[PDB]
Amino acid sequence: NLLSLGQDSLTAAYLVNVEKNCYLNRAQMQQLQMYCPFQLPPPAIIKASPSSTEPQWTGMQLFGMLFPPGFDYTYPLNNVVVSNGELLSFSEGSAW
Amino acid sequence: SSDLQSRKNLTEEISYGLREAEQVCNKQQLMVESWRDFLAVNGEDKEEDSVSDLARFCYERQKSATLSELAVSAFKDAYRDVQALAYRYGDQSNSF
Amino acid sequence: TNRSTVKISNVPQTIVADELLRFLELHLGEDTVFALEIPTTRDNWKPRDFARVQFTTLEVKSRAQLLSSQSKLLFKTHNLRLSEAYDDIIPRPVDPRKRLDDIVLTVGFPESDEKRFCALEKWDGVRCWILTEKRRVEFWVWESGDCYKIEVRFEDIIETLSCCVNGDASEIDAFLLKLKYGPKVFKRVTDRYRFCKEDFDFMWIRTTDFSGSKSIGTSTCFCLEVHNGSTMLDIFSGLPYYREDTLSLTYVDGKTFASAAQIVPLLNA
Amino acid sequence: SKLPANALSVNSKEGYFVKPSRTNIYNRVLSILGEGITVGPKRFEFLAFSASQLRGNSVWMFASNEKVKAEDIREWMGCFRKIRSISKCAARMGQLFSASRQTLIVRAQDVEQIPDIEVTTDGADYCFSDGIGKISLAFAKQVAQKCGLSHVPSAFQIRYGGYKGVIAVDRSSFRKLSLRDSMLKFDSNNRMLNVTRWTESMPCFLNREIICLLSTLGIEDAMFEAMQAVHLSMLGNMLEDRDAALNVLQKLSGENSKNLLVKMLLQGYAPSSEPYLSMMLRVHHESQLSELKSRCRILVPKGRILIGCMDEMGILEYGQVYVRVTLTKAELKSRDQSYFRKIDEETSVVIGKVVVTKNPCLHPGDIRVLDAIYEVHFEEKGYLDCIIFPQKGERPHPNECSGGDLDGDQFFVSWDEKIIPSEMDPPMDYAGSRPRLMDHDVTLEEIHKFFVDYMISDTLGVISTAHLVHADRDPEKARSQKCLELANLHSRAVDFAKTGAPAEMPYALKPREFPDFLERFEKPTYISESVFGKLYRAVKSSLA
Amino acid sequence: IIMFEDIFVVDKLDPDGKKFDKVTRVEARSHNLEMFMHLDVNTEVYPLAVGDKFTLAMAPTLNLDGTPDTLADKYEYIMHGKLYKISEKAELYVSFGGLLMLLQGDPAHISHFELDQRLFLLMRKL
Repeated sequence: NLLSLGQDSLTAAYLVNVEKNCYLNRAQMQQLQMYCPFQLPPPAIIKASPSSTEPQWTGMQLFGMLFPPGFDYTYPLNNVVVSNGELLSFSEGSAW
Repeated sequence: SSDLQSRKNLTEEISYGLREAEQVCNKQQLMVESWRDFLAVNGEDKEEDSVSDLARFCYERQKSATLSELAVSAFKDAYRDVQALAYRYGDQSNSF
Repeated sequence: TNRSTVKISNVPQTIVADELLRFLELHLGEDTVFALEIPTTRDNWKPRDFARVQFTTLEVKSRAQLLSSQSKLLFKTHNLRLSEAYDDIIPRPVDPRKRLDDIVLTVGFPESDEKRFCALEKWDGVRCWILTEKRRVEFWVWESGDCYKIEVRFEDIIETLSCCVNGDASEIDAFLLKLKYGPKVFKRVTDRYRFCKEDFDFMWIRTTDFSGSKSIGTSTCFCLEVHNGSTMLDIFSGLPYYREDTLSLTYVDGKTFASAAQIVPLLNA
Repeated sequence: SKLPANALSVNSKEGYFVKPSRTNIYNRVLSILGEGITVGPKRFEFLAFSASQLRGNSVWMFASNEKVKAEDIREWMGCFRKIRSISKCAARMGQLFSASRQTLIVRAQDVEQIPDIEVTTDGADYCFSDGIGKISLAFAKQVAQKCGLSHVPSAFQIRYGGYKGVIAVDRSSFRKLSLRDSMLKFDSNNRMLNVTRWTESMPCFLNREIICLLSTLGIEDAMFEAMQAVHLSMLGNMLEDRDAALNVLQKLSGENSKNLLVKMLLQGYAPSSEPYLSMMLRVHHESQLSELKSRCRILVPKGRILIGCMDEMGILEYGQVYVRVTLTKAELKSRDQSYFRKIDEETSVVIGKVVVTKNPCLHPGDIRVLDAIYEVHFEEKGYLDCIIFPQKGERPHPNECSGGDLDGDQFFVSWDEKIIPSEMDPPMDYAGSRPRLMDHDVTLEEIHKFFVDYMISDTLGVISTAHLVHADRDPEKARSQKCLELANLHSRAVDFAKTGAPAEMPYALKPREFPDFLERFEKPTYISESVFGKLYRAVKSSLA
Repeated sequence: IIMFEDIFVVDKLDPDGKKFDKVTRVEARSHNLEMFMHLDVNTEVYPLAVGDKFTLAMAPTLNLDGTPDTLADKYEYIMHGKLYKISEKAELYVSFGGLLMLLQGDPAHISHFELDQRLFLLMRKL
C-alpha cells in the first residue's frame, strides 16, 4: 500500500489497543461514533465493579468500528484475529 | 527512573556494561595471526602482559582498519544488551 | 522444613540486595536475614528475576511463608512469592547450640593399652559445625592466616566417646571420635548483590595435609576439648554409634612420633 | 572410591580464557609417582600400567634390587623409544601384563611375512586384516596339550613378542607358525608363546543397549514382555522342579560344564531335602533377580557369543557369512528347524538371519543383517566356534561394528527369525583423531603427566547413562542428532585410552534425571513409560 | 438459563502486582470439576487476591426464560463476549472485547456450547 496511517494515527492506535484498562462510557463512545462510519458494537462490559452502573465499552471495540462486517484479518505474529469486522485478540508488536 | 536510587543503580549498571563491552572488544582484538601462539592451548607466561596493556589496545585499534571493524562489531554486539535495559528501567507510561 | 533458605519468585530488576535486605528486616524481625544472593546473568550488571534468601531461625522462615501465603509482602508494587530452595547459600546449621566457637582441637591415637591418649598437635580457637542434614561435621582451623576445613562424615566415625580434661569424673570436658577413614581437607583461596553478613566471598578446594609435622595423616582419632555442657550430651547423642558411658583419659607426650616425609603413617626404620 | 574430577585440576577463569589450576593433590600424586614409595628397606619404582589398570587408577611398582632393577625389566620387555606417542608408548608397555598360560618356546627362524589386503573406497582407508593370523594343525595340537583341552578350536587369541591378534586354522599350512605385517607393535627380545582364551560357547545375553537400539526398527513391546514373562516363569519353577534346574544350568552359564551341583541336578532328592543344594539354588535365584533388577539380561537360547576370523578363500561376498555353533540341550531335544541344519551330532549349522553386535553400541547403523549360507567347501576346512568373514567387500564387517578389529573380541550372534530386517542404516565413520607425535624421547615424566591426567575429564561412564536417559525420554530414539553426538563422544572417549583426545563432555548434555531402574536413590527419580519401564514394572510385580 | 456454574479458586497472577495499571491475567482452578481457567481481569476496579474463592456462571442471555440478545442484581462482574475457537480435554476461547478467556476442562463438562455465539460471564467473589 502507498498510504499508511501516519506518525500520529499509528501511535493513537497503539495506545488504544495496548492499554486495555481504560473503559469509555456511553457518552464518549457515542461522541466518537460520529466520525466512524459503521454502527456501535455491544458494550461487552456490563459491570466492572459491584457499585458501578452505566456499563462501559472496552478500548479495543472502539478500533473495531473501522472494518467492514465482511472483512476478516489474521496476523499470527502479533496474535491479531479479526472476525466479522470485530477485533478479537491482540498482544503486542504493533507490526500489523 | 522512579526515584534517585533507581537512577544511581541505572548509572552504575550502565558503567559496568560499558566496562564489560570494552573488555569484550579488547578480547576480540586478539583474533589475529600474531597471537596464534597465545590463543593455542599451551603454557604461556605472558598472560598478564595482554591484560596490563590497557592503554595500548586503543592505540593499536586506531591504527588498523580491520581491527577497528572488529572492535565496532563487538561493541555493537555487547551494547545491544546495554540498550535492552531501557525496557527494564522504563515505565509503561513513558512517551519515548 | 529441612533447610532454611527460601527462594523468592519475582523481584524487580532495578533493586539491589541492600534494598531487599532492608525491606525484609522492616517487615520481619531486625537482623533476621543471614544471607541474601541475587543471581546475575552477566558478571555484575544484570541480575535475574529471582533471588534466594537465607534466614537465621526456622521460626522466621515460617513467619515469612505465612506472610507470603497471605500476600502481605509488597515491595515496589511487586508481590513477593516464597518457595523452597534446593541448596543452602552457606552450609551453616540452623541450631545455634551445634555451633561451637573458640574450642581446643587435638589429634592422636590410642597409644597405650590402658585408658591413655597421646597428643601430637593441638589447635586452639577452632570452629566446629555439626550438620545433621548433610550427615557431616566441619572443623575450621586457622593456621598461618589461611583457614582450613576438616570434613568428617557420619560413616567416617565408628564410635563416639565422651571424656574429661579437668580430671573430674562427673564433669564431661572431652569427646573422642574414632575415625575409620581419613577426613577431607580443604583450603580457603582469595559483592553488590551479595550481602552474606560476613566475609564468605571465597571458595574451598581440596588440599593435602597442611600440618608441618603431618599429624593429621598419622592420627586415627580426634579429641574435642570443650567446656562442660548440661545439654551437650543431647547434641552429641545424634552421632551414630554413641556409647552412654563415662571414660577418663590422660595426656601422653607423643611429640617424638613426627614424620616430615610424604608417607606419614609408616614406622621409622 | 574414585577420585572426583573436582579434586584434581579445578577450573578457574584467569584472564581472557579459562585455565585449569592444579590442586595440591595433583602435585602429591606426581611426587609419589616420581620419588616412589618406600616401605622398609625397599623403594618401589614405576614399571608400567596395563589398559585395565589405567581405567581403575592402578599401577605396578617394583622394588629396585642389586640383581635386577626397574630399568632392567623395562628394557628386557622391549625397546619403546621407537614410539613417539605418549599414550601409544604406555599402551604398548602395559599390554604385556595379562594373565596367560605358559607354553613352549619358539625361536625367530621360522616366521612368515604374508602380505595383507587393503581396499580404498570413497576416499576412506578400510583394512580387512587388522589382527588376523594363520595357524597350523600341529601347532594347535602342541599348544592344546599343556592346557588340557580335548577339542581343537578353529580360532584362539594369542599374543607373543609384542604381536597381538587372533589366528585361524587352515588345511593348507606350510609350517608351524606364520605372521602378517599389521601385527608388530614393538620390538622385543623374547618370543614366549602364551594363550589367554581359546573358545567360549556361552549362551548370548541381551543388554540394555541392544534393546534400546532394537526398539526403533519395528520390534513391539509384546515380544519382550512375553520373553520376560516366560523367563520369570521358568526361573520361579526351578526351585520345586529338579528337571528345570539342569536345563537352566545347561543354558545359562556354560554349555558343557561339569560341577557337583550340575551332576546332582539331573539325579537328586527332593528340593526340600539337601539343604546344601537348596540354599545354593535359592541364593543363585536371588543373585539372578538382583542382576535383572540392576540391569537387563535376557537369556536367549538361540544365540551364542563367539569370536570371528577369516579364511583364505575369497568365495563369500559382501553380506554372506557362515554361522556354526555347538548344540545345547534345547537344540538336541528338537533339532528339526527351518534355519537350523544338523551338519553334525554336536555341531549344527545356521541358515537364518544373524546380526552382529558388541557390548558398547550407541549408533542405529550397527545393526547389519547378514544371511548365513551353507557351503561344502567351507565345511571341508573344518571351522568351529568361529564365524567366517568374507575377504572382499566394500568395507570390512568389524569396521561396521563400531570400527572394531579382529583382535579376539567377542561377537554376539543369534539365529533368530522374528527380528525385523527391513530397515537398514549406514554405520558411523570409524576415523579417529590425528595421532600426536613428540620431537623427543620419553623422559618418564610426560607418561606420569598422562597417567595423572587420565582421571581428569574421564567421562566414559556417564555418556552411556546420558544416552540411555535421552533415549528413554525423547521418542524416536537413535534418530535425532543428539544421539549421533553422544555416540561420537562415546567413541572419542573410548579412543582416549589409545590417543590423547579428551571426550569434552558438554554441560548442557547432562540428564539431571534418572528412571526407576537405577540405584541413584539420592538423585531425582522419574517414572519411565518406555519398554525398560514396562519390563521393570513386570519384574517388580513378579517379585511382589 | 445458566449453562456452566462452579466454584473457582485462584492460584497465581501473571503480573503479580498491585498498582501496575495494567490488565491482569489470573489462573484459577475449579473445585470438584478441576477445570483450569485463564481470564483477564482489572484489579484496580475489581480487586482479586491469591487464595480468594469466587463463583462463575455463563448464560446466553441475562433475561429470564428466553429473550436472547434479571441476573444483574445477583452478580457484580458481568461481561459479554463470543466464542471463536473451540478446538482443544476440550477448551474454550472466549474474548470479551479483546479480553481473552481460556476455560480448559473435560470434554463431558463442556458439550452444550456452539461456535460463534454470544454468551455472558457472571462472577461473584462470595
